[PDB]
Amino acid sequence: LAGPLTPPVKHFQLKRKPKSATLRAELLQKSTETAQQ
Amino acid sequence: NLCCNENASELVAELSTLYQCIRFPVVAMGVLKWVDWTVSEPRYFQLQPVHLALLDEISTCHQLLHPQVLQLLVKLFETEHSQLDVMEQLELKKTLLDRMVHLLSRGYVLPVVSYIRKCLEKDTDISLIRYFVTEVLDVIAPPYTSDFVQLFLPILENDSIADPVTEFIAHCKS
Repeated sequence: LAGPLTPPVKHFQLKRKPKSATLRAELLQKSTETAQQ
Repeated sequence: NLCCNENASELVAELSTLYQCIRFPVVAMGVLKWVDWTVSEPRYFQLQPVHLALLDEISTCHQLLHPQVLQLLVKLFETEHSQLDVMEQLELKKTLLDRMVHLLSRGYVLPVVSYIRKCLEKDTDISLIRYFVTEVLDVIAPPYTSDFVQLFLPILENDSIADPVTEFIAHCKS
């Protein structure tokens, strides 16, 4: 109904990963710790 | 259930199910309003801030929530507390600058640099803009489109260091 989604244009290829995703992995460590609980 | 319980550490306990469940858009908005009202309390940064991490899942995984997240952090980038000194205010501001640079990396680049230009011209000290440029030129890969240069470089005229600034200016003027 609301029409299709257009993905954003990528102006440049990322040579690395953002530090946000690094923090996501850092907190995924404690996520795995809670999985161990 | 998590949100009305007035959660911090328990958030990190069940962050797995959360980042599993933020993929639902409406749930992402619900968490966004919850963390907005918790973090918008005066002096919520002196006691746990894990909450600012969750926007990373939201904005990265939902494109149309880029305008909300920046339009949240515009308030949080203006945080000022007499208890948490200007040093801690600047730490929180620089953390939010890292978040805003990540959100720029997702393509929300015009209003980010426009607001950065505006608050430099106003509030935001030169140290915060220099740290912004430091993190940006540490993360962003060339080529740099002129739509981004037109606001990023004429505000970078104030400084010349973070050398990556010289490389950026030379590449983007040549």
